[PDB]
Amino acid sequence: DPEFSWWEEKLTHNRLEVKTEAAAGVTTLAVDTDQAWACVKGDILMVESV
Amino acid sequence: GSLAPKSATRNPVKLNNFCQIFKKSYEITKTADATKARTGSALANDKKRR
Repeated sequence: DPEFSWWEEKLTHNRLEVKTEAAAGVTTLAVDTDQAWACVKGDILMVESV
Repeated sequence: GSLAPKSATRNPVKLNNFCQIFKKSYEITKTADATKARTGSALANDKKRR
């Protein structure tokens, strides 16, 4: 055909940003829109540093 | 005891007709010929229709 197409896919980290400050002892965190869908039960998340 | 009568005669009737030229044409671009499409090749379908 005079018009042709292709598909590309990237592999990326599972990175979340906490919008609302949470103190120690809080079991619920607020993240950016639709970011929590990637995570499921059993994932291990760790706070990152500069 | 008389003479022979005068003669008479007639002629046929002529009829005639003409011949007529007929033409039907088909056309396709070379790009569309190389392009693969569903419903088969366009050139063959056009030939059938015409």
